[PDB]
Amino acid sequence: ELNENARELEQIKPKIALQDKEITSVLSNLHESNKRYRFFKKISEDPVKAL
Amino acid sequence: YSPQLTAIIGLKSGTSHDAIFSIYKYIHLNELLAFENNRNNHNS
Amino acid sequence: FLTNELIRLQMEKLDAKLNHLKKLEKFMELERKTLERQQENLLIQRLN
Amino acid sequence: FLTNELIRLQMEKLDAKLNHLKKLEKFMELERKTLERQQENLLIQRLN
Amino acid sequence: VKQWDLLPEPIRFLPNQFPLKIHRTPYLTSLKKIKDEIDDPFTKINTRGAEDPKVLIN
Amino acid sequence: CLNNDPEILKKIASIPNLFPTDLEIFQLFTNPSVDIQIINQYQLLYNLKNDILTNLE
Amino acid sequence: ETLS
Amino acid sequence: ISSNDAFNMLSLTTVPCDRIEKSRLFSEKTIRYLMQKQHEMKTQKPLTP
Amino acid sequence: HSHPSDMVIPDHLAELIPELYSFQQLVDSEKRLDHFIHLRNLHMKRMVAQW
Repeated sequence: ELNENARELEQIKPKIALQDKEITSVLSNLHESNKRYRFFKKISEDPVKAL
Repeated sequence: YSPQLTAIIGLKSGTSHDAIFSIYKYIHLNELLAFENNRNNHNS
Repeated sequence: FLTNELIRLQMEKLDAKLNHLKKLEKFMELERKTLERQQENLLIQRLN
Repeated sequence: FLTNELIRLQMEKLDAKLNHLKKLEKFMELERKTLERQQENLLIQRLN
Repeated sequence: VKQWDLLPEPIRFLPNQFPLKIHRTPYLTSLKKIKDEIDDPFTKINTRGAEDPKVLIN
Repeated sequence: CLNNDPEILKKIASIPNLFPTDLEIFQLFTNPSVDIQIINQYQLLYNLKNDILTNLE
Repeated sequence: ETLS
Repeated sequence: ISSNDAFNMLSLTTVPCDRIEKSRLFSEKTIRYLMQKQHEMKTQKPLTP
Repeated sequence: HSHPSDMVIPDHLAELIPELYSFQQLVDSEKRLDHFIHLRNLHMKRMVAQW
């Protein structure tokens, strides 16, 4: 049973690695779009000082 | 087991492990402990 | 939009381990059987 | 709203499973200790 | 007679320095804040020492 | 000193793998490449386990 | 009592 | 570079503010996942001595 | 080369999008799961060594 459980863990791990890669990618995209949001908000709230 | 053993432990037959474990429990129970001196001597 | 994507990915990740819990739940049945066997032995030795 | 509901239900299922499994483990541990003590007691009684 | 000390009174007996809040920011959060403040378009990370005296003291 | 939870001995005896077993102590005693000071610590812990189990009964 |  | 790109999108695009549509909040993957999980949660021993 | 600070949701994104709060909770729950599984592995090994 120990060997069987080890086998099933080793089978389940790769999908988890792939999903972690995707999670980090999405987090970086979220950071970039937050940058853009802050930019556009600053410009719209006080345009002359922002420019 | 030999009659000198089954007298100490109420068991006719067992593996070597059982006899060793029970003998060690016996010498520890009577505080004969790494030198040990008794009933095991005169029996065995 | 991106936040919803993140949440979906994380739930998908949790589902796999929640499924993997069941085998570890079966080893418990193994241990239970072994305990009952040791109890058999203790009972019979007490009767002896 | 569906997303919030699903997240809540998922966390509830997870903690319920963990609590059940931990209760099982504690039961088995106390039982092992009791069996060990009982067998040592019988051995000592036989020797004495 | 004149009286003065060699050093000024510590830093916490000054009437301006009275505790209102403890800043217990963890290490990972501090690193995230450092990354966020350097990666800003309107970043003041290179003001220079001759353009701001507070930057010079720091 | 607090007198809040009476079932403290049972809860302590139920913590999994918090104490060594009998045969592990036995293997320690028969293995000659060990120090006396570690033997003493394991012996103290084993006596504590036995006392808890007795007070439970 | 022989046990004890 | 990124600030250049953002301001270029803002000022150098000849699209009225009305003709800009809204994008989706849920990709079809998450929609499928949510429906599947709703189904599976719609389908869903006291320590014997 | 991935940095341990990539996973931090700073403080203000989480009050602009409340769901990010819940996201963090999910992450933490996952941690619990992992540790539990880890313990189980250890436990099983010990039992085998006993038997």
